[PDB]
Amino acid sequence: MERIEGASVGRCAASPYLRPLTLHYRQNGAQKSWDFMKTHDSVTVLLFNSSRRSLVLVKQFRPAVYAGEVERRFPGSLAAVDQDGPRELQPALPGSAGVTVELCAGLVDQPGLSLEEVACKEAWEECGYHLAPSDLRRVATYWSGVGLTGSRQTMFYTEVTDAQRSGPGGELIEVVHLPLEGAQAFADDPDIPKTLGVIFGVSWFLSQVAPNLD
Amino acid sequence: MERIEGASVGRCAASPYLRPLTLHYRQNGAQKSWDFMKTHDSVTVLLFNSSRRSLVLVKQFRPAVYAGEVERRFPGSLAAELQPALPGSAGVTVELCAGLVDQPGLSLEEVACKEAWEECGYHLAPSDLRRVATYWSGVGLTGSRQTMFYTEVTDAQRSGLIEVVHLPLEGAQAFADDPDIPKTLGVIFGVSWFLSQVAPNLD
Ligand SMILES: CN1CCC(n2nc(-c3ccc4cc[nH]c4c3)c3c(N)ncnc32)CC1
Repeated sequence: MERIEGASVGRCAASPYLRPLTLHYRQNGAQKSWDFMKTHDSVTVLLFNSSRRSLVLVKQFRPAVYAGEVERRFPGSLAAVDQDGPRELQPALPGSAGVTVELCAGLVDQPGLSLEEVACKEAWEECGYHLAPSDLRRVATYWSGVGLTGSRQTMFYTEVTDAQRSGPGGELIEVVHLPLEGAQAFADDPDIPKTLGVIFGVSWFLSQVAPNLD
Repeated sequence: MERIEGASVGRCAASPYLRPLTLHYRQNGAQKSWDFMKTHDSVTVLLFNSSRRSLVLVKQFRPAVYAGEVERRFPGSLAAELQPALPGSAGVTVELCAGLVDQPGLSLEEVACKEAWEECGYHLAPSDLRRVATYWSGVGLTGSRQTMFYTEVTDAQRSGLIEVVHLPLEGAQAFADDPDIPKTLGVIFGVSWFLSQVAPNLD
């Protein structure tokens, strides 16, 4: 997975996910405008494999994050693309720089689907776990962009057994069974690039669900 | 504050907060590309006014959120000017005290005590602040880091259009949970974390 070659940044003109806009409005009398983007809602899922006493997460490379780490470590690298085409990434960091630990997640695009379905979908696709929309329990709903994106995200949790997990042996995204003993320590450790989701999830599970179990 | 007129959605060409890009790369052999934006890092602060036994938050209108709520409630509205008519109260969010990490150099703490002064009217010293967590916010389209800090306050540091919200602790939990209030995961985590971590070891 963690093998990325020939990173090059190019200027984006059209994109389905992008679609930036400007909102003009008179606040408290004063006429203003704001720059933001039509971006997609999303759903996240926490799995607890009761049979293994582990939590289920997705470690994967994120390009956004990778390019983010390159900008910190070599500023200006993300100078505006003004060329015949893409700029090559001059100091190119290891693939392991864009690699994040996250909750199982996905966009809310498919027209109609109850969030739960979009959840059980990602839970199948990403983790290889069969889920039923009745199994899922709403944890929280909140906004992610606020600044540049008015996107909602909804979070769900459900318990699983090895009976719902089945995968063959013939790998874009890693699956991460986090054993519960180490869960807390793991969340805290700043060496691991994670989302607040991840941190909240573990934090929440341990406080809310963990005590009322075997 | 919550008074917004003449909402219209408009095509953006240039922006100080935009600069989207496409990253071309060969992963595991396979050539791919991703759409994302050069965006700034950020810092957030949780204040606990010990004197009032309240937590300190910022309620403000966010245009992004407002337009987001209009799209949920009337899809396609964001087809490629348009007048929603939805109330100003639809873009109004409760958030942690927050700011960009733009000013070149500043130790995060300073950017924190800055926003804490500017937004909440609370005097803060970088020594007061306690790192809570660091994590990524965009992941999808951004890949920006955010750092979160917490510190306790007394009415003695508070003396200084965004609202300030003293959330009393009794109601804090219920408040976080309630989906009627547009909030960030920050907000949710903050309350969640404070109650579990700090609240028990106090009077
Ligand atoms: C099976 N295919 C699905 C679409 C692919 N994809 N997915 C995203 C993406 C993923 C998550 C989020 C969250 C907010 N915006 C997002 C965008 C994305 C992007 N920004 N550009 C190009 N291709 C992208 C990945 C592989």
